[PDB]
Amino acid sequence: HNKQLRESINNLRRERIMFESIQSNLERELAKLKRDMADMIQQANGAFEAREKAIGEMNALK
Amino acid sequence: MREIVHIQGGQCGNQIGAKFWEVVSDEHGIDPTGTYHGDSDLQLERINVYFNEATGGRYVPRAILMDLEPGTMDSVRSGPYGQIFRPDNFVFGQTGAGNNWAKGHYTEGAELIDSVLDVVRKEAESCDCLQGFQVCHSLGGGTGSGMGTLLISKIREEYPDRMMLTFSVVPSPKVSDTVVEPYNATLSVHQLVENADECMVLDNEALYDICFRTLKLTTPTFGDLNHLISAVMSGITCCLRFPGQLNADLRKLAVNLIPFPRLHFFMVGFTPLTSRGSQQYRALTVPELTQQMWDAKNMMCAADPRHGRYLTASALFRGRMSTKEVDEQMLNVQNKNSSYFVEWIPNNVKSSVCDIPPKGLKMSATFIGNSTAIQEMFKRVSEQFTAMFRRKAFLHWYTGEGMDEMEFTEAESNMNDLVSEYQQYQ
Amino acid sequence: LYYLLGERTRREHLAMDMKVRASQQLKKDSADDLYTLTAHFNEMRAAKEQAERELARMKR
Amino acid sequence: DVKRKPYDLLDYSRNAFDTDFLEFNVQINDLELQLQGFVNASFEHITSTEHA
Amino acid sequence: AAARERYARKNEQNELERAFNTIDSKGDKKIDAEELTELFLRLGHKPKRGEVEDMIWEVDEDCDGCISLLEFQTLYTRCRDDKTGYEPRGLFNVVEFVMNDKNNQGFITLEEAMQIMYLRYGRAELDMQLEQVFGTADLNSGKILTLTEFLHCLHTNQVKQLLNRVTAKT
Amino acid sequence: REVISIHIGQAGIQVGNACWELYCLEHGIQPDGQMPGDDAFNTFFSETGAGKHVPRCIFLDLEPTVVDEVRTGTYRQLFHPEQLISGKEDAANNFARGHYTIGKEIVDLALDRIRKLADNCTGLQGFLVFNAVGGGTGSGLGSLLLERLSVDYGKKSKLGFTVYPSPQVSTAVVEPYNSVLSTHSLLEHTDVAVMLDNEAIYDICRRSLDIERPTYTNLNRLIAQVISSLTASLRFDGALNVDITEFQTNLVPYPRIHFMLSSYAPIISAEKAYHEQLSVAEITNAAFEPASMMVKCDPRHGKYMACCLMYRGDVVPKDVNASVATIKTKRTIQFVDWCPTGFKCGINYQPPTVVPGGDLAKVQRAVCMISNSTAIGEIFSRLDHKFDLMYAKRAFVHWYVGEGMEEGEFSEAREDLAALEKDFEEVGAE
Amino acid sequence: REVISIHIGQAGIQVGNACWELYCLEHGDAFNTFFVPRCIFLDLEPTVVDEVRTGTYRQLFHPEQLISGKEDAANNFARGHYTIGKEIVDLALDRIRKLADNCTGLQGFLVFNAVGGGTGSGLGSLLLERLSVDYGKKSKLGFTVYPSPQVSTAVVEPYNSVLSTHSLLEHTDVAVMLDNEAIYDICRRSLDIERPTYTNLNRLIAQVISSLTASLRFDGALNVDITEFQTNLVPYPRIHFMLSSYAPIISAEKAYHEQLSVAEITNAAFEPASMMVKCDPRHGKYMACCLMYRGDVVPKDVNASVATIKTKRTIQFVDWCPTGFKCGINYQPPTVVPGGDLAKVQRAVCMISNSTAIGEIFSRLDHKFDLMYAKRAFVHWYVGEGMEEGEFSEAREDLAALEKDFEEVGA
Ligand SMILES: Nc1nc2c(ncn2[C@@H]2O[C@H](COP(=O)(O)OP(=O)(O)OP(=O)(O)O)[C@@H](O)[C@H]2O)c(=O)[nH]1
Ligand SMILES: Nc1nc2c(ncn2[C@@H]2O[C@H](COP(=O)(O)OP(=O)(O)OP(=O)(O)O)[C@@H](O)[C@H]2O)c(=O)[nH]1
Ligand SMILES: Nc1nc2c(ncn2[C@@H]2O[C@H](COP(=O)(O)OP(=O)(O)O)[C@@H](O)[C@H]2O)c(=O)[nH]1
Repeated sequence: HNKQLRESINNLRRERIMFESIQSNLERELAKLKRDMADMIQQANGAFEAREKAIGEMNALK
Repeated sequence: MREIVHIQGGQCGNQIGAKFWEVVSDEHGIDPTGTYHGDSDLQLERINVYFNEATGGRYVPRAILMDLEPGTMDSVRSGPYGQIFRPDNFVFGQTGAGNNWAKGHYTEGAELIDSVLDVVRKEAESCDCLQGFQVCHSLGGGTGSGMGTLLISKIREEYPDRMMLTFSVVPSPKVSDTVVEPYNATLSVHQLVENADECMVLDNEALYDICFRTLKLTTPTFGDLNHLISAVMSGITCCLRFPGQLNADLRKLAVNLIPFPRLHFFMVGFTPLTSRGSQQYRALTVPELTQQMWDAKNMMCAADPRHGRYLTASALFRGRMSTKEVDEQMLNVQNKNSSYFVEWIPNNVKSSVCDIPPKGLKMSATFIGNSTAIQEMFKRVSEQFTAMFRRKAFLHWYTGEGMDEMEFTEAESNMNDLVSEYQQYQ
Repeated sequence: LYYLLGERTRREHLAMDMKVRASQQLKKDSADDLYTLTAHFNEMRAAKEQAERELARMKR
Repeated sequence: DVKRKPYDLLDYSRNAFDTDFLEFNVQINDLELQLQGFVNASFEHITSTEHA
Repeated sequence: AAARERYARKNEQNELERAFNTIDSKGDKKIDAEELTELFLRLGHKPKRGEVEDMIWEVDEDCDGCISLLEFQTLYTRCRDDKTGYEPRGLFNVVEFVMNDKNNQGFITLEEAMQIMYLRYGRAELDMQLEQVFGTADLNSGKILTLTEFLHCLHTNQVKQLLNRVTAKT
Repeated sequence: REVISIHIGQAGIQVGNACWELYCLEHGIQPDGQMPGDDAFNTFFSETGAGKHVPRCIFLDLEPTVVDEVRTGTYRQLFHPEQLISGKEDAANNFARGHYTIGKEIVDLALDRIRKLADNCTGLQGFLVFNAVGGGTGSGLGSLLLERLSVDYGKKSKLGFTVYPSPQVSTAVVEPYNSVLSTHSLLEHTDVAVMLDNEAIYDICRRSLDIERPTYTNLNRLIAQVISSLTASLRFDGALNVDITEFQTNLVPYPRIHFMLSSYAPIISAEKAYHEQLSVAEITNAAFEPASMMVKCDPRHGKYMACCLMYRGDVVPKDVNASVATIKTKRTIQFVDWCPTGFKCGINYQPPTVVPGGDLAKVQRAVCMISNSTAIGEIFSRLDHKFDLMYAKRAFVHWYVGEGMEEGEFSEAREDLAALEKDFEEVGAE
Repeated sequence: REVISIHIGQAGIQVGNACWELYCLEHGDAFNTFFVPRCIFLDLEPTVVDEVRTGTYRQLFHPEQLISGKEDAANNFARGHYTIGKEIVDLALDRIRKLADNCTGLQGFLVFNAVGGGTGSGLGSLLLERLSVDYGKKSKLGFTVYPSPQVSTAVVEPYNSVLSTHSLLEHTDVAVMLDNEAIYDICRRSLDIERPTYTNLNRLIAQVISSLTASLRFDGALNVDITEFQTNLVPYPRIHFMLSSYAPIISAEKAYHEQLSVAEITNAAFEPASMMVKCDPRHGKYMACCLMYRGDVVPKDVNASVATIKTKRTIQFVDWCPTGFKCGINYQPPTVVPGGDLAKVQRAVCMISNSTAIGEIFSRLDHKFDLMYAKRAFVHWYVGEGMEEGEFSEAREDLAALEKDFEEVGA
């Protein structure tokens, strides 16, 4: 009976390995996605900043 | 499914069980040769609780006979339904105890109970999921008291998480067969308080008065008393063998009926019990069943509950009945006689219904009441024990065999604290 | 002792599973955010293509 | 509380003060960490560089 | 009661790091079952046929096989705050003994420091784990500490409430 | 629009043997499972293979006998064998044995059967559980199963139709303990929980159904009618429909007040049916008198928070709305002040059918009322008296403590129910 | 399009007694791939072979095809490899040659053996060696029975299993593991036969074999021949040991109530409670899966089911293989055998995957083999039969290399 209990415990610990492994992959993927989030925000912001400049010069020239 | 092995000790235990297996086999339709002849499927589906199919429709009872004299064992195989028991289950000494509890507990026990335990162990592992054990014995004899007592102690050490019943007749001053009855009773009960799960107190006085007034018999031989006791024992286990509207196993009743762990001695009754002159003049209703059930004279113990209060009570009904009548009858019998029931527990009566009556009757009942009046019996034997012990009468077969003086003093002390704690909880 | 070690290990493994499930929710909704936000970037991109187009028209 | 206890300190005939001393040693370190918090706690806003 | 524990951890951390390195015999970070027997021999105690395998089995719970310094701090902290956890403590005891050792034969009065840190307890409670008396000292070794701790944990574990329960009287 | 129904314990699956008989008879499905559009049956039965219908239900119990009669009964074919779960030994009116001793190994199998039932569904509305809190199987693993359901789904509705132990009519002894320890989880795990007393159903069938000797069969029969009446809105189209996520919002004014008094109308016998016509006006009256409620308690001592009204049959919204107006302007019943409108009505077209051998007459139209009030607070106090009455000397606690419990949960659960008493009382106060 | 099947040992030809019963019943031009049958039963004990000769299929099998020796191998790999195999193996392969000569488009050979015995291990390995020399390029499908950890009928079966697998690496191209304890558990759990014999086991093994060769016998929406398993499931030349599973293994009572569709049976084929090998695929990481579909199945839902599997997280995939599936659909529904314990089904699925859970089995076997070998127990029997002390240790180190290979690839 002790041996039976031992095997059940070993199983839960082994099941933990793959879960924690896939969790590490998910953090990496979410990190890659969120870094891209910051980079794309900056690019969109640059276009907007450029836009107000172009509109101001057009109005001023007139 | 759930299985109960049967253990019969001594002469009283052996003869009680013989009528028990006859009545049970008639309920399931097995002829004395041990073959199946029933009609309904409800009889074949629940014979694994008490029997094992051997080979070709051979159903053998799951029972163990155990004693110290050959006369009882021979008297079993002589009578009908005597050929159904497996001969290996006749664990059996030869010398005898002689109504000496020490000889049944120290001298002869040491060489038999090991053999008894082998057969009992085989019958426990022969089944899958034990419900409990069932022991029928006396408290005044030697080979029933001492032999069965040590067996109970050893069994509880082996299988502790399992139920256990002990159907025990106790001695009383008016029906006094042996002379050393108090020495046997107080020591035997001293073991039952710490070993048995729950015990059912029986005595011969009540059996005699049931056959006098209710049954109105002229020559009540022991066959009729054993016939009465068998009907009660079949009633306590009908829930395991037949489906019903409200099932109640052994564990369900014990956990519900026993409010404190040492207070597990019960008073029993049975209904209906009617004479042949009045079996025609009666009706069969739940209230008619209830009053004859709760009657003081109809208790199968000679301890009047109306001298005290009820702690808990249980009812096991059998037959096609309406559960509303069951519940309203328990409520009414508790409301009119309100003083006879304990106060700090509301609804002191648990009830259950099973849809299969005993063969030959339309509707029956079985009462299991845990009252506080039982302390009378403990005092009634305790004073007789102290009266004898304060001059050491009949002591040399006790002290010369292995008991000392402190064992009897331990017995009195445990006796006295139990009657004192009954007095507190009442 | 072993019967209770097993319960603590089971608790730890479930605490990880409910965590794994929550991690998938984060993965999914963040992907949705990229689709909506890149649409926003295209709209601003469209705005400036039209914007520098009409500037040159005014210059000529 | 240490310097009101009945036993003579120089005597090893009692040998029960070895629990009083090891109870003393925890509120001395408690006093230490309290003073460490005191230094950390009275400098949260200072009027001048020079006074503080 | 927190101050005793926090202050104890503040000082024992440096002792623990060297205790780890010293238990290792291969100059690495991994503690093999092989090393444990060598340590017991240094203490002067002998393992049983399967003791070491149980010792390695119970501690490690994030991977299988040899142990690592990360597992070792996890064990240390969990066991230390374990008190009402009914948790394993097979390899905690050997390390706590080594850390609480500075004499290289065992320790005498320092049990009380161990005890007070775990709980103020009582002089009678001390008469439980061992037989040390306030005035007398003793000689001690690895043999007499691990066995007594292990037995005490088995003794507490056994007691539970079935029909041992006791209710106020009527 | 699929909902699965789970039955826990003896009383639980007995109620189910009435409901599924009634359900198959409504949709013309033979007891062997085959029919000799029409998707109304889908909410309870999945069409397997060709011309075969399997219910969306599991029976489970710790005792073998009550489940076994169903296996060999008339409906051997209707239910897939795996659904009918059984144990090896009963909990025996012991909450601890059902929550710590035997539940712990039966409920894991239960949930991985529940898993694929939910997976087979597509637009799962919710769950509905059937248990009596007096026993052990219904209480212990009942509360346990609810806890595990809350961590599995949480957001999905869990309709719990529970039977409380009646004050006077009772079969067990330790059912006070069972009810308190079970309620402690019935609070924060069930979304919507309906009480069903036993004395109420007994007293109804003695007066209205004029059956002087009623058994459990008739009780289970009328419970099926109530359940059928609030699922008719999923099964058949109506003039004004209400779904299962409407009770969530309209009947629970506070996250710890979800205990509803059920009542049905018209409970009328076969012969009186001829003599009295049953229009909408008189039946809307009959849905509020305490002589036709499913819990023996007096709502006159309390004030209503919100009510829901299922109407079945040929009912137009005109006269039912007029009748609801008439009820609110009367003063023999009263509403809580801050809630001006206390009703939610609903009408569905199909009339309730009759089962052969049943005692319900064939009626033009029927009403099922589900209200919420403060008379529920009286039941909890009445229960507290006799729970504490026995607990003050530690009676029967030795079984539960030996089975794995301690003193903490008795004291802490008792005081938690006491806090619940204060919650009902404070809301009532203006 | 023809494939011939040889059956070795008491276990191999009993499995064959189920396989050919199913084949002839199924075919009552499509039969050309199997039909006289294209088989040779061969064994060293004549008792089981003469059961075939006096059975009901006395006329079906050509008399010479039934090969039978004169004396047993005594459960000794050495005896069945060097002493008695040397006389029977030459007659066996001299028959396989002209059976292959009668064929024209031979896909490959498929062999049935149990590695715990003497014949199945010894001359089974010997026969595979000489076939690799003679043909080489033709696929050899090896359906072996490895010994279970806790259920065992022999004592020295570790010796035979290690000594057989050592050659099973470089001889068979496709190798399918089937334990007995796992199938016992399957027949107890899903088929609810509480008392199963070898007959039930051999019946559902034949169902698996027939499902993976049905692509040749009958045209499907997406056919998959014997060369596809060779390519799509073996990422490296030394990893070829495949878990097998089949669904739905359902009794008559349960099947009619259940609604069998592709998504749920694709799920059922991936739980460890329905595999033919007692191993925990959760303990491992999948490399590549192959899904055989028979019956009424359209390509949509098989693709939908495979999508749900890849997104679930109780089962993880290897990083070197993002597209780890090879599906196959065939029109013909699975046939039934009167007396068989399986009910008729509209559609069935046979999964043949590859993982690292098998790497766990070989370590578990190595320990038991290692324990007995160190004190030279039972070694003297094999040495007397013609072997020596060297080859036990060298076979041990070969399994050690395989353990390292699984731990490294899974990384
Ligand atoms: N309404 C109704 N209630 C029932 C029925 N059968 C039993 N009960 C109730 O069930 C309560 C006791 O619990 P049971 O269902 O009988 O048994 P249990 O809940 O399974 O607990 P165990 O006996 O330990 O298995 C009693 O108070 C009865 O009122 C029934 O058919 N209909
Ligand atoms: N599946 C299945 N396995 C079998 C059968 N018969 C034997 N086995 C397995 O075969 C192994 C034992 O080796 P055997 O096949 O009996 O040995 P053999 O092939 O007869 O070789 P020898 O006995 O030495 O002549 C064990 O794993 C048995 O479980 C069978 O009919 N079906
Ligand atoms: N009911 C019943 N009681 C009996 C019978 N025979 C003896 N007794 C009781 O047994 C007691 C004496 O016990 P005894 O038979 O000597 O027990 P044993 O020697 O241990 O088997 C007396 O009080 C009798 O009342 C019997 O046939 N039926």
